[PDB]
Amino acid sequence: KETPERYTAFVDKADGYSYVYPSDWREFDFRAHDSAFKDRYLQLQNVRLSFIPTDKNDVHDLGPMEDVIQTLVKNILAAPNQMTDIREIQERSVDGKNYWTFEYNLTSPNFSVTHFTTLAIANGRYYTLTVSANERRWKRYRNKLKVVADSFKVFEI
Amino acid sequence: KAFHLLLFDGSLIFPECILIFGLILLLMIDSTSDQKDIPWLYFISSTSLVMSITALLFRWREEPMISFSGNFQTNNFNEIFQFLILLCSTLCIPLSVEYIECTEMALTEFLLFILTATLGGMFLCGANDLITIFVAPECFSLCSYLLSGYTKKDVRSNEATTKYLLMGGASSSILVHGFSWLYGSSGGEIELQEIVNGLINTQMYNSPGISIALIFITVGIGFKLSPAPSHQWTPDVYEGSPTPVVAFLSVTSKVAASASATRIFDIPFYFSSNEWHLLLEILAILSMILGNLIAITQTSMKRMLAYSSIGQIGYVIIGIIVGDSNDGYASMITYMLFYISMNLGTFACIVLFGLRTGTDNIRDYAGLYTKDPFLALSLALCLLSLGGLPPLAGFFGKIYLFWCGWQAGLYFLVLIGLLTSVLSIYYYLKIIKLLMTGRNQEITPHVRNYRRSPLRSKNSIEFSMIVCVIASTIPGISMNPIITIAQD
Amino acid sequence: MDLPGPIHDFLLVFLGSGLILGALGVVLFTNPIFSAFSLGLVLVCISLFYILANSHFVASAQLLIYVGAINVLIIFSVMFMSGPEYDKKFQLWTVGDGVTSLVCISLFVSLISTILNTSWYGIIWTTKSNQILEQDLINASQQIGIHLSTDFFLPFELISIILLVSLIGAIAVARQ
Amino acid sequence: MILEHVLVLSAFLFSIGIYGLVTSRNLVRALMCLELILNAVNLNFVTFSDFFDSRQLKGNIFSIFVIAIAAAEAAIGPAIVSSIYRNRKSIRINQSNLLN
Amino acid sequence: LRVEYYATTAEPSCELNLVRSGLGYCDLVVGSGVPAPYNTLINVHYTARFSDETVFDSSYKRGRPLTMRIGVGKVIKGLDQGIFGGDGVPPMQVGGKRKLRIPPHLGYGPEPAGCFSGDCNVPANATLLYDVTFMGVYSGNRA
Amino acid sequence: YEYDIFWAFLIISSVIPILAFLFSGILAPISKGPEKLSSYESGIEPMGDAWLQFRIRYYMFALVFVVFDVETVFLYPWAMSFDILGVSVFIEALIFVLILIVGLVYAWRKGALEW
Amino acid sequence: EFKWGTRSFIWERFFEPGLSPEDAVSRIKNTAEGLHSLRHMLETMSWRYVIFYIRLKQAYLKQDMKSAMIMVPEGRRDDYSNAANELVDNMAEFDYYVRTPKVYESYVSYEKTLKSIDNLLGFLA
Amino acid sequence: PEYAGPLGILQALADGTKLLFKENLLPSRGDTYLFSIGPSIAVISILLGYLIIPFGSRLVLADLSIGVFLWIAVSSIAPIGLLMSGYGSNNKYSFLGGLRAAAQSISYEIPLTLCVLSISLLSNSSSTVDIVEAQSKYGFWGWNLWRQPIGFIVFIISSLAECERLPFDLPEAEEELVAGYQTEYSGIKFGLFYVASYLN
Repeated sequence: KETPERYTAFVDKADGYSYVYPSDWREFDFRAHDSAFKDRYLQLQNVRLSFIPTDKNDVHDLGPMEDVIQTLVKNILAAPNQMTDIREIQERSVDGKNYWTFEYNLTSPNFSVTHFTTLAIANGRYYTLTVSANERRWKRYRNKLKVVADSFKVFEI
Repeated sequence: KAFHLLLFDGSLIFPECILIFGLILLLMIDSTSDQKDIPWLYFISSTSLVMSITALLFRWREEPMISFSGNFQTNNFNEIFQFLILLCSTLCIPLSVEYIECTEMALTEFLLFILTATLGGMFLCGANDLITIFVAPECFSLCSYLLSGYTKKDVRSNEATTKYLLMGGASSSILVHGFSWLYGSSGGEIELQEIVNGLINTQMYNSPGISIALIFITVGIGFKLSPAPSHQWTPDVYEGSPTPVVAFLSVTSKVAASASATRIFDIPFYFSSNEWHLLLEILAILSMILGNLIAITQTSMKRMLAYSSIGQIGYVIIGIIVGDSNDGYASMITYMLFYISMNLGTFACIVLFGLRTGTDNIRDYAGLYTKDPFLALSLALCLLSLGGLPPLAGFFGKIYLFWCGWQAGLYFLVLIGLLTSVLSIYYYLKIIKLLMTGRNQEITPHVRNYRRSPLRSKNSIEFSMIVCVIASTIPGISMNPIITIAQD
Repeated sequence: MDLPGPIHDFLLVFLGSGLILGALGVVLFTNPIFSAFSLGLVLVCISLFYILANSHFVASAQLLIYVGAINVLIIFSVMFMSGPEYDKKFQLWTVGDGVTSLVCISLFVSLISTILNTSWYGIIWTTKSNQILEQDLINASQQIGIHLSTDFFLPFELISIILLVSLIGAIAVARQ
Repeated sequence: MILEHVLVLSAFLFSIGIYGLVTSRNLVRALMCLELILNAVNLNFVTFSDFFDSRQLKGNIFSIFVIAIAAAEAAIGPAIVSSIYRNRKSIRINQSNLLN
Repeated sequence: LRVEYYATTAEPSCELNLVRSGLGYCDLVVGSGVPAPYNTLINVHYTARFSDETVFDSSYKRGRPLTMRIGVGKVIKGLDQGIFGGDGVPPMQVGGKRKLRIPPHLGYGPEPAGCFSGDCNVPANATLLYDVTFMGVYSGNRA
Repeated sequence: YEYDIFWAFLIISSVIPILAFLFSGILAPISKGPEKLSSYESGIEPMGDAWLQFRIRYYMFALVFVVFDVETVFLYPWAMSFDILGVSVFIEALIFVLILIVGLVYAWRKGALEW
Repeated sequence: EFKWGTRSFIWERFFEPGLSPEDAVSRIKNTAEGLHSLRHMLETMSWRYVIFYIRLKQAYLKQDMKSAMIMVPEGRRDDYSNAANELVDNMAEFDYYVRTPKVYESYVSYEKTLKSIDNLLGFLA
Repeated sequence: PEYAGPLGILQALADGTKLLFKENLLPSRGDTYLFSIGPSIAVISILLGYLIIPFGSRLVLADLSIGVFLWIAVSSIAPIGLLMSGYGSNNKYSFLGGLRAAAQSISYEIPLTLCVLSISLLSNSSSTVDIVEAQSKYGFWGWNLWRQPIGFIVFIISSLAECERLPFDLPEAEEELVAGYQTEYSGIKFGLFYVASYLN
């Protein structure tokens, strides 16, 4: 094969973030989320980002990393019928800003999905970048989606 | 994907999958080949209905399980009822193949409808959900509408189909209105053992909207069981439909509706037992009183058997009323097992008599003993078993039904049952009184020109598997209950 | 995820009035054609109610299937009745209709005395966990497809058998 | 909001359908009133799924199945109507009281 | 307000192990059976009292243990955390008897439940007490 | 919201024929006469009022169409969930399509679809 | 007694005399508590439950704020009214951000509504 | 057309204004309400399908996720209006035209539905924008015309039958019936039943 999958950069200077999504994907309107892109054919394979107001200055103000990540996965990011597990938790830091990227699987009795979620806190906002793929096709695309989750960046508005 | 989760769950409904495969194979052969053969249709219907029981008996020892994501419950209670449905279909196929062939009509369609009604009756026996407690009896009721009007030319069958379709659209929509009321005031739950918890979670277990659901469900089920003023659909349909289909709807409909009533009054409606207990007591007392009183003023045999059925259903209702503690559900079966043989024998004799004779009026049954002593003997034995006469199955079945009623303190119900059983001797004796008339002047020309013919015929075997049962099960009423108290 | 409040309530009242008019036309018209056309108004109003609540797939299914049903009903009412009979026009009133009007009024009063006495908003706040949708299933028709394919498998094939047998019985009974 | 009014309308429909089921002198009209009753039940199911079942959508699926059953009934009759009209050349159901 | 009078003797008291979610629990009897499985139907016996020790609900009133699908949010959050476990609460085992103190935010919240005909079953912001008893996992056949 | 535009468009689409009827009523003249209001029957005076009463064997495809509409409605949610799930829904809907084909074959062979 | 919320909403809306101010203030307090408890449902993006809650609490507040003016003394009755209007405006914005749902804007309007209702309770005392 | 405007450009506008100024003629023998309601129902149910057509990635009035299924559902309603027009006119030609329209719709609703279902299966979504973008993934070779030729031909034939264009103009066949269901219709209603056809 040639050079790997080519990515396009989406930069929102008004909302002060920037990430990177596969160029094959198309923009679309996720319900209530600020930005979203999705694959043109495959389902449950998409990147989305919505932010909530907050008064904290960094993600470290949310408490211990693992505990708040687990409470967010169980309580907020998953429906009550979905069994959740976290397979990888990482922290990265650039320009004094920290991003918490964790990979989790939601296994409903009907269907199973896998997500890379990156949390950040800056500009008085709490960002929840999410990359999603179906579990059946997760192993093929995981690296090809991790580059998305490692590409999340938040700057000053 | 895996196709596995459904594959392992698909083996749980393998006896029904055998019926579906036999149905599809019969339909494909009917479509593919122009010529029609009676023996092949006999073979396919039988081997569909004797391989489902073969697979079901192999599944008896297996663990109870809820499959298809809270849609199908397999346990000890529903397996017996599914076996009863299969037995009814197996003993009704010989009743149907001769009758529909002698009417010169297509028979593959009749066998298809019977097999589909059996398939929709087996699913109703274990239907652990509210959607499939609606879809499965609509696999039965729609086929019952397609049946009982399959005659298509008699002016009686059209009116019977009109009455059946209109009254069963009146019911099974009140039933679903009750289902909607029960589903709404519960928190969006439809699985049978999950809405009492949902009712407490929403704290609506004493809501006025729960009484509406209970009443509507009881009405929609008492239409199908036909006790009490939900009985008017029965006699006309029983009087203006072909005899094999009405025998099927006499034995198969009551088994499935009894199973649904037991699984809908105990699992999701145990908190309000003091209401549906009263409803069932009224529904049973009125049933025996107004099914045994009108049957003694009947001039037609099928209509008299209709009033007979709506009388005998009230005896079975006592088994639900007493509950599972003082036996109860163990007295529903070991009497429904009796009732199947009683009614199928007393309908097989009617089938043979009508085919060789061409009549339905009771007055034309005079002098059958002189012509065919075997048929008169068999019909008399079936009718005396129907009346609860001592050495025959109905007597021990009724004393089993009344022992649990007395043990539960229901003196009024047992007293009404005994009085109505006394009333239920004058008929089942009137027919015999006609059968033993040696007066040649009172003998109708319908039986004067009666040819028994030197061949056995299939119905003779089918009711010889029955008349020897309603008399010789009277010692074997200790083997049956130990299979029916084992369920819980 | 709804219309503005006053608009929603006005649409509820307007579609309810249209539904009442259609049902009254159904139960007061002598001609099966006229009452069928009133039934069509009822069908359209009910589909609009489904669109109002959240059901964008059930409304379309109702429109398609019930529009086919009413078209077939009009065809078979034309074919199985006497002359066109515009003069029939609101069949006459008998005592047998007057008693059943009282019975149905009593039944409707019994239902509405329960509907008006039950706090339906109180049940909603108790079923909180039943209203937390999966975030990946944005499309409501996608959720209905998933829950039709997985949760309800046995009715999904039972309805296929029912439809096949109903087709066969309709062909066999209605053939000349 | 006044969403409960929908329930009221459903009840009304049921009663009206019930009324139209009894005073029917035409079995096609009786079938239409059966459709009316099933439609009222479906309205109850859909509004209850909106109220309490925003995720599982069990009421919507039940509504789809009830529509399927109603169409199956609408296919079985008027085929029964066809047989009746071929044999008797009349539709009025109260006039047929042979079995009584 | 709409409390049905049920006369039942009290259960032995406890010291309540408060958790992060606000639930309090104690192990009156530690079950020796299988722990409460996820997405499974279980039969338990409970005696639900309000504050001031007035009982408003009981599975003994209906005569049989209640069957619920545990672990998937089909009951109040306090009952799910008490039975299924999680967040510092060990799961209950078969035969185990446990006391539970559900705060209002883990129960029905500031909204009364079961409101009809001029009264409600549960008042607003009510702390509930549950003497739950894990009878077992649901089976189609009883002994 | 994605559905208030639907309601506004439906209201406008219903209003348009009302506007056309009102404009025709306020613009076009009325000149009614007893010959003009008679039903058109190619010049000759119409006989008895309309009405045809087709045969049943002609209009027996409608009973097939009622069932087939339900089958095609049921096939849509499976197609919407074909990608999220896998071969399980393929096996599930294969029986649906096979039953549809068998019913079509039955209608073809029995002469229901013959005119 | 419970004084409200014990029957169907349309019956209490159209076939009930109304609430005294001493019960209206309690309904204000209960509405504030429900708004405080709505945060978890707001975070789980359940827009239908939130919109139902907002419409019902709006329909309660339009009567309760109007009928609780008596308990406010004359020296504050104008300013309280201003606060009441502010609360209405905030809830309107919350309405506009639950239908046509947005996450950030609905959260902003939720916090604004909480602050406005806390000011309203401070005025009512 | 050459004289109504420069090159006949104003011919159809002249036809529309003439039909506006033409006397509205109602049948005395038939029913007025069905006569007035029929064409309105047809034009409403045909106009309702324009809500989901995208002329660009976001030049769509409503990108409803139900999509093409709603278009089929609303397009099913117009033959009821045609039957209403046929029955209300109290004319034998109108009755025949209405029955023919109902039969045509019954025959050709199902292949169109299955052809739309196949496209929705290929694009995994019922929304029109999703279908167009799924086509646009692979460009010119990504069009469903090449991947689904059989559905393409069947969709063309079924749409031509539903639009009642020739050779499927049986309910309005001028040589067999005088004008079909439009026989007794005059003035603005015939223009409505003309618009609806061209809009379809």
